Amino acid sequence: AMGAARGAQASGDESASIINELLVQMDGFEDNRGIVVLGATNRPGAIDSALIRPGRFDRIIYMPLPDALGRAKIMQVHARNKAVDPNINWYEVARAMAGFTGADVMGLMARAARMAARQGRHAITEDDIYAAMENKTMPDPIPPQLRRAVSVYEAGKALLAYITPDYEEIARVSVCPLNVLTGFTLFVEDEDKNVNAILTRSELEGRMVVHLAGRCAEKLVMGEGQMTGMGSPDLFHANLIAREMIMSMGMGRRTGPIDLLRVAATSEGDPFYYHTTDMSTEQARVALAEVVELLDAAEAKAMYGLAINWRALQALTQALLDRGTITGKEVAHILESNGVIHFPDPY
Amino acid sequence: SPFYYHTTDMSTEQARVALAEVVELLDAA
Amino acid sequence: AGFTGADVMGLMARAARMAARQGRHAITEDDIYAAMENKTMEATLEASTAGDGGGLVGGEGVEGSPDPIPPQLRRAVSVYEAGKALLAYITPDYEE
Amino acid sequence: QDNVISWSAMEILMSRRQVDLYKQDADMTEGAIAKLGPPPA
Amino acid sequence: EIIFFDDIAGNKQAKVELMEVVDFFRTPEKFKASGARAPKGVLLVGPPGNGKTLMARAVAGESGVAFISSSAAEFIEMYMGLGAARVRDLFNTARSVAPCIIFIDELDAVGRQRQGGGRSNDERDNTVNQLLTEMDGFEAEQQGIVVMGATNRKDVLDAALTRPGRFDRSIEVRRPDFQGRLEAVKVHLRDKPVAAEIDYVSLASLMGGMSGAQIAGVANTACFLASRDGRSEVNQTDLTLAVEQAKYGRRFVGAGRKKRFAVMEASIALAATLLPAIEPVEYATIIPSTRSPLGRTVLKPHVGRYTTGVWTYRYLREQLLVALAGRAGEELVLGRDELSSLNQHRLQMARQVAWKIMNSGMSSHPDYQHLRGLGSNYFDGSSEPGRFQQTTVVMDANQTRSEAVDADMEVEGLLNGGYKQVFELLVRNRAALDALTELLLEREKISGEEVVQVVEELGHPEDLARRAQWAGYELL
Amino acid sequence: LLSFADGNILDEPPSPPFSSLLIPAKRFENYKRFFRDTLTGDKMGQRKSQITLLEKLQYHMQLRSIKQLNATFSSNAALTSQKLDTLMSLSTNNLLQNPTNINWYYQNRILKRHGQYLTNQWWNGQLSEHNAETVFLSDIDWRSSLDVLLDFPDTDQYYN
Amino acid sequence: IVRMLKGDEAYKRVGAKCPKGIIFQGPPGTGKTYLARAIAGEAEVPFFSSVGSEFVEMFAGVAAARVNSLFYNARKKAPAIIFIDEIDAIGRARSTLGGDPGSMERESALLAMLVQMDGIANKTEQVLTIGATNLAQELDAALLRPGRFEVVYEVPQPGPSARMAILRYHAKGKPLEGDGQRLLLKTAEATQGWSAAALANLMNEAAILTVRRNVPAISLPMVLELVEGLNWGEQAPRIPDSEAKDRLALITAAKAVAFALTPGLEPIKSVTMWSGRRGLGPSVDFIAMEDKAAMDMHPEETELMGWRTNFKTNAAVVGDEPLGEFAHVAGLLVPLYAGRAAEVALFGKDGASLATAQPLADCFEIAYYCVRNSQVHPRFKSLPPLHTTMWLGRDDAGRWRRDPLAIGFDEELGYHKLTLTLLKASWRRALRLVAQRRSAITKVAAEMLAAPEEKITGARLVEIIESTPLDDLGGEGLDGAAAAAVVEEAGNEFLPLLKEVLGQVPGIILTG
Amino acid sequence: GFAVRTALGEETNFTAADIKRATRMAKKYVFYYGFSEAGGAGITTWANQPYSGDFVIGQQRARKVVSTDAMDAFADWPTVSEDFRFDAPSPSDVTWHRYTDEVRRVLKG
Amino acid sequence: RRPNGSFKEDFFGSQRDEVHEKNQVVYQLTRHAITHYKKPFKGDYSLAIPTNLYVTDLFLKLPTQSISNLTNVENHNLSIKNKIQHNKNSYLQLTQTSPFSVLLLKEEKRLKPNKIVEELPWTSLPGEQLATKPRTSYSVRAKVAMLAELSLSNLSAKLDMITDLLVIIDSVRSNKGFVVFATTDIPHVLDPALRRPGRLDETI
Ligand SMILES: Nc1ncnc2c1ncn2[C@@H]1O[C@H](COP(=O)(O)OP(=O)(O)NP(=O)(O)O)[C@@H](O)[C@H]1O
Ligand SMILES: Nc1ncnc2c1ncn2[C@@H]1O[C@H](COP(=O)(O)OP(=O)(O)NP(=O)(O)O)[C@@H](O)[C@H]1O
Ligand SMILES: [Mg+2]
Repeated sequence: AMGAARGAQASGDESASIINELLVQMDGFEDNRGIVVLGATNRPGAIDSALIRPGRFDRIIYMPLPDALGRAKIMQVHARNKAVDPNINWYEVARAMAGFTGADVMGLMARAARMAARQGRHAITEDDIYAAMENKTMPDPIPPQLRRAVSVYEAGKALLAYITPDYEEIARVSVCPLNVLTGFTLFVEDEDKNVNAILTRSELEGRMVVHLAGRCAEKLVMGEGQMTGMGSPDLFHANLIAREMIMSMGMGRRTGPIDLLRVAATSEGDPFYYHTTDMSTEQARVALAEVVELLDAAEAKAMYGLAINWRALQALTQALLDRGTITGKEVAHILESNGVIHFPDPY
Repeated sequence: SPFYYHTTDMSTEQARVALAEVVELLDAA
Repeated sequence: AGFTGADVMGLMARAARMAARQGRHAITEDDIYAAMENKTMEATLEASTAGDGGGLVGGEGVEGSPDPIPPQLRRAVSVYEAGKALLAYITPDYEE
Repeated sequence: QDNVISWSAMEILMSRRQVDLYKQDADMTEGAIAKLGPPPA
Repeated sequence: EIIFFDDIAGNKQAKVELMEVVDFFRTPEKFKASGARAPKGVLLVGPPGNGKTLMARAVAGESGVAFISSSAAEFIEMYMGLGAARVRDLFNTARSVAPCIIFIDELDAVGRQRQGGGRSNDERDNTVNQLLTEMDGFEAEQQGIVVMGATNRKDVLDAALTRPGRFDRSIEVRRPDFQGRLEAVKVHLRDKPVAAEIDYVSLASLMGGMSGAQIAGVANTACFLASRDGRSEVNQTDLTLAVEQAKYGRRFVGAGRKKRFAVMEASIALAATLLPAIEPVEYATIIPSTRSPLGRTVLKPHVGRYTTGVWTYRYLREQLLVALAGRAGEELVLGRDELSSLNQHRLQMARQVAWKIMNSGMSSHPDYQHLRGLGSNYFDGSSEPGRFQQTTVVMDANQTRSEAVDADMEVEGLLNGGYKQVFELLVRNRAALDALTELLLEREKISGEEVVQVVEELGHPEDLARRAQWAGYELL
Repeated sequence: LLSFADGNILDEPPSPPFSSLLIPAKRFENYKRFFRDTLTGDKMGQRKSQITLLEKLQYHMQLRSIKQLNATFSSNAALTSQKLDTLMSLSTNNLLQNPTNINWYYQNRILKRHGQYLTNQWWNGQLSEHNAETVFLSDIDWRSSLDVLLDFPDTDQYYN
Repeated sequence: IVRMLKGDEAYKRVGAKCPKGIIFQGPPGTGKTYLARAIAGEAEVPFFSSVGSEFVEMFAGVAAARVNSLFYNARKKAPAIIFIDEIDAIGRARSTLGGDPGSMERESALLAMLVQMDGIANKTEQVLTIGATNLAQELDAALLRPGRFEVVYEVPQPGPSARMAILRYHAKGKPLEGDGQRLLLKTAEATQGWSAAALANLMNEAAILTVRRNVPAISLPMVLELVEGLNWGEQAPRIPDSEAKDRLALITAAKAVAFALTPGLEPIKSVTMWSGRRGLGPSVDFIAMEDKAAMDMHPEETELMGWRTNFKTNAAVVGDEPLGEFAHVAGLLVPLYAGRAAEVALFGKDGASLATAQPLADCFEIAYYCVRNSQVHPRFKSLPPLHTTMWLGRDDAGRWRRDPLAIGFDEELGYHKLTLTLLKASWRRALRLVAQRRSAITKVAAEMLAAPEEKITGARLVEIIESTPLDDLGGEGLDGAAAAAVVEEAGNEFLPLLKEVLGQVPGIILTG
Repeated sequence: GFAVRTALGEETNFTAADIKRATRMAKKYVFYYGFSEAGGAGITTWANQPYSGDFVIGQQRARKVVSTDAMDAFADWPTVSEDFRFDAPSPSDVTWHRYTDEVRRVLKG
Repeated sequence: RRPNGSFKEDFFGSQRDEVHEKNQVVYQLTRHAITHYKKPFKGDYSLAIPTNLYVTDLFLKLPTQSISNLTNVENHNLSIKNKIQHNKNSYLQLTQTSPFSVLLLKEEKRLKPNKIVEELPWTSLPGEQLATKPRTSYSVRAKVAMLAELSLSNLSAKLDMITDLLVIIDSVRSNKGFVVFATTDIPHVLDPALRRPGRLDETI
């Protein structure tokens, strides 16, 4: 409010004078022993240039959004001067508070207090917390063959994501939930993965195979003439991996160590795009040959990895056809109780 | 205000001839 | 050619600087010619080096530019300039 | 395993039979189409 | 001045609607048994000149209540907060003098969308929201006063302003109808010394397209020219001239340029008369107006096509011929070295026709004939409710690199074969062409009956045979 | 440093930063529409522009709400609601299975289009003025002759 | 909150504190002022109402003194309620540009507003503040900081049940024909996208009308015409009779009959000829969400319809063998060629009009999807899993880029000739369909021309299509030219093609 | 330029200022006005109609009207409203060949 | 740099200059481009000599590549660019009540140049409902008009200051006993009227 930049609402008279006075007091004939001016703001770019020069205002400290443990500690420390439950475990409650800030946590516990008071109880219970979130808020339609196709697709993809060494763990597998025409296979997201670690060749090929798994399962169980176009994003990602292995990491024996692709991140649609290079017909054909070889080999390996697990595949697709939705533990158990065969890991 | 200073929209069959003439000027020099 | 009075006075000040750089006090004629050449080379050199680019100047010490300008790379500039000046001399009606 | 790579993308990702059957639906001149498939032409 | 409803002309619905409000205002007869509250605001939308003011004065008079009208010309000012001040002033004095009728002009110039734009909006919309807190605002009511506003376009007004609850009723004021003009012109003659041989039907069927202020101006020029002429009255011919000067304008043209005009108009008229798929001519002039620097040939508007959209293929070919006929005739008469720059826009129109034939799937290419246009069509809203503008995108994904050459070659074949065809047509009928151009040169304006008469008595026999074969058919 | 004018419109004038003319940009916008609807899609991996999950959810919610009004006012809820919102939570995993794309065509080329019919198509070139721009800019009116209305279309744009 | 503000005596027991400020935001016509007056009436406490525009005037410092006096005397008579409607004109975000006095006074009033409202640091001060805006994004973030305006509430536009409740409340005291319940239900499921003020105004105008036209109570057709004419405007006149209208009716009937014979489409509600709008002509209309709920169909039923096996929708039956998102989508190309095919069949190329050209000009996009993007074309299902159609995203300047390996893919794989093969097959199909259903199209046209509202209903159209027999393909009025391309001997099925291949190997004997 | 070349005996850059002007006019002779013989008649499939000088960010000077180039601009009738502008689809670099060849023939004659 | 262009006589037909003046401009331009390369005070920080631009592109940018052999792209592997102007190996490493509502709707309502446009149903949304939509999101005309207005208003805020700057810089050589250092980063975007002798010649 005072630390606005020049060209502010003045003519060189009021805000200019108060800035010059702040300077003279911080710099000119300072006797400022022990004195600290602990200014506070939220958009530090707007502060004048003359104020952040060395000596005047140099240390800048940033406060980020609290995390699960951060907001959990916030809720604990706020529970001191109030009549909250004598003992309530609430870090898992903090997980339901994703994307919040400390101010919103204060407001939510006040809303919980009001919600308990509305219930006439003088002791705020745990459900009031949940109650907050709730007040801020306010046969078979599907034919048989479609259910069969989607279920076979998800079964193939989950099976191969299970037996592949060093893949993520399945979190849920659902086929047309709530009769909304859709199917998917969620994988559990972790913060443990460090992206700075390099990608081996074995890991990339494993991902390619996992992506072609569902299309290959459809082709194997139902036949070519019944294959739909629902497995398109997996196809896109398989082709993306296969082009990056050849044109961006020099893993092709015929192109060599030449760099022709460059991932890049957008200014923040999608998170990324690419930088390409204009190739001639000779180079482009030599690269296309290798990309095609990689994709064909990946498809063959997927077909074998599915064909040697036919009983587990049958059990899994029947479980999906009768239950509609499965979690990770249950699919792991269904697969283990039927003789699943893991791929080796040579390293 | 890939950098390009000139621009042309002549057909390809006239661009061929024009560039051949430029090239033979340079060769004579 | 094409100069004004301001250009002439600026050239004379630059010539004083160029006479200092040779251990003299009085302006000679070659100091005026050197002033012209220096004006031009300054203008180009300042337009090339401008960012992470660079690659033309050759005496600053940093990685891109060596210090004493290797002699094999000076023989070549001498050959270049000798050929260019010889051709400009035997061509009728060229500038001087 | 192919040690000679052809100038055309049709010949890379198709079988010889498929090419001889499908090459008439391409968007190229006749002198180009006559260069694909069985060299009989 | 005091105005009544019958002093206004036409707008029978405006009357009907602005009548309910009179009934609701002075004599609340039945609306207690109905149960209906009174509408508070009325929005009069329409083009300017159709008198959206004297209608407000008429409702206020026939209802017999105070009428404090003020435009937004005194509402636009840049000093600190004075707009909202004058708004509070008008509204509180209307509350004090209640009941009342607050009519306001110039609403589009002030009631525009609230957004950043310029600096003036820090003031401009300020006034606006003061407006917003006077119609509904707090206080839950004042009396139920009627607030009426005149604006040209409703689509430009703020969203909060046009909402049911601040402007209950919305009525349109279009240009006068046929009978609308019939009545509006005759109520405008009791203030004029006029004769008795006046049949308003000719004027009503002759002044179609003008606004009320233009009819009043027609009467004004009639009276002034009657004064400047030395007479005491105005009869049939008098009005006819007045409206003919108000519509078709009133500059020197050389006798060398005049023959170009004559030749091109005569050629267009001869073509459109000898082609069995084109409408008959209605009049052909060579007198330039203030906006069209050459002659004009005008055809009878066929209502069928214009209302349904059934423009066949035959008709499009013949329209191509008609578009090239002008230049064909110029070159036939004045020699090739005298082609002029008068047929630039007719050439653009012929290009339009030729590309529409290709892009509408009427081509003769086998890969194009009844299958495709040229590219992908995308429509966009124009400056009106029902107007859409078309766009076609053509890329490598729909044109195969050697269908571009065919599109060019066929449009070119259409254009130039059409030119040759119409040129031979005019060659065979030279006599009628010269007769028409002489008559046009000597009369400066002709009608369709003279054209058809001349051409039927001087045309080639075979062209007349064809023209007679297709004479009865409605649509072709 | 010499261009050869490969992919573009032959002669195009400059744009507002230089010339206050708005036709090239108006055509560029339809160019971008064509790209998104035919070639690429809206995210990497889609066959075309697709109806998202957020919308498949909103269709379900509208139908649910209408079905409730009806039955309830004429006269198993919160479970579907909570699981439907945790379904909404995904909204970003681009690897979802959408087996068919006919709903896009049925909603964008039949319901917003050739289910209807436009009636202002063409006109004969012989108007009261020598143009259509002059008529549309004229002083009075020329779209009135019963006195039915007779108008003319705007000129079609091409962009190749 | 007003039970807590007025001697809570039970909320203080759990320390639940009141919010020091509220903001009501939402579109216009939602009910923010009405609601303010409601809480005032039930508030029984001093209620100070102002607007964010009365503050600035001729001179300087006056707005600050005004908000100072307001907030001060409000603090003097505590506990009370302040209500500044439309703070948008006073609580606007401070810009960085503009050296005009108006900005000076406005942000000075803003500063005073701030320091006063956070001037409740004496927690016992029970002054509550409420603002109402429809321009919530223009507010300065210094206002919405905690401790000043803790909560904002959004007033959404009403859904179906809320609309029925509003039309119930605003109908007490009016005469309603017969059962008012069904009337309210219909107009609640017919006024989608409306606000509350609009529904109130709709009820008032209806009552005025009843009087105007001598009717005791309000019926359903009158209120329907009311809501329609209020949505769109006046009701344009019908189309004058001509010979052009006969051809228009014929092509629209051909489009309808072709829409009713395509397998796997939604049910057809009506076929109109009038449309009462300006610019628009005839139409073919399909059922909306209301008829879906009344019939109990899955919301996305037209997608599932590509996989059912034994059913019937308008006049098309599918039996124990599904369509496959290729036949299902490429079935759309026949209703788009029906008008042009009717014309070319009855008149010849001279009869091809501009009326039938706009649908026809939108078939290359559908066929291009079917052949290239869909990835279910029988020719490309048997290749390695290569993606020949890849674009690698846009940069911040907004320009796309292409898979750099794709030199010449669309030319060698042959997408264009395949698309044209699809389009030509579709054209021949449409010609044959139009030549067979000639009498049906004639009768549909004649019947919709001589109708009361020039409108026919889907059930009646289906009845006509089903009730008349097929023609004989014998050239009665088939233009002579199109009479040859209709006996083409289509060659539709695959088995007679497969047996002529199998008859080349000696071991196989075939039965029936 | 041709006079300078025929007197001096040698090409100069004076030609540079002529051909430019000439080429502009020659295009207007072939495309816009349609005087040539490109196609059998002079009507091509494409033409570039001028735009009004209102679109530019104009200026103001105390000069008279130019000798010809601003005085012969009286025969053009530019375009004024944006929603009635016509622009045919650009030619196809095999049609463009023949059209620019017509321009060349005019200039050489 | 305070604010030639031939695009006026191509498309707008302005042509407000006499023929001899145009010819003179052309003569001087060709001679300047060809024969003033590397000449003192006459051929300098000048953008009319193509060889200076070649040199800056040769020592500052990375090597530019030729055009591509793909279709649907302009000449290089890119699409057409807008008309009005407003580390890691693989992508497997690039995929990681007041404030909530007010800031969501605040950043949602802003103008986005790179959003496509949505289309209307040919029978526009009914009345009031349409008013709930920002106009720039379903009409090309409105969006383009807004972008043009923005660009032009931004251009009109240049307001050259080189005159008074020039006089007060030429001021300080009549005084005595102080020195003035003026530092910058981009000396080529400066105006050539400052680099003239007597104002700012000494560079370091
Ligand atoms: N329906 C009408 N009947 C008779 N005269 C009319 C009618 N409408 C307009 N006029 C005439 O129009 C003139 C006054 O028009 P006026 O009210 O000034 O138009 P406006 O709505 O104010 N638009 P403007 O005058 O351009 O600001 C008078 O000569 C009236 O006789
Ligand atoms: N919940 C409701 N029940 C019944 N009628 C209502 C309700 N809410 C609003 N209304 C009606 O809507 C009108 C009041 O709306 P209003 O108070 O103007 O809303 P608003 O949101 O303040 N509009 P605005 O000031 O333009 O932004 C009256 O006709 C009320 O009867
Ligand atoms: Mg309100």
